[PDB]
Amino acid sequence: TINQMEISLKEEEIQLNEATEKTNQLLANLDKESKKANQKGEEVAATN
Amino acid sequence: LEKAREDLAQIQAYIKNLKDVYTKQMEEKNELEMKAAKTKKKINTART
Repeated sequence: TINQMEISLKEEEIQLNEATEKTNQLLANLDKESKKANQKGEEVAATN
Repeated sequence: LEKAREDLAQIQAYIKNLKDVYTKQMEEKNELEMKAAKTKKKINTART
């Protein structure tokens, strides 16, 4: 029973750690596209 | 001047959306990290 509880817990932990890395990579890409967009607006607000 | 203000207003909307998506991505990241920590403790406790 405990040997099954061990294996299941670790597999989940690994699956979560893989999901985190993917979400962190996406977030970084979204943070870059934002700073690019933000700057274009600071330029556009200045042309006004 | 009118067209610039519209595009300035546009980017401010996009700017804020991308920040809000960033904050959501970080909160998701934290929740997954907390789950990943609990699963590892279950992992270790089972091996012992």
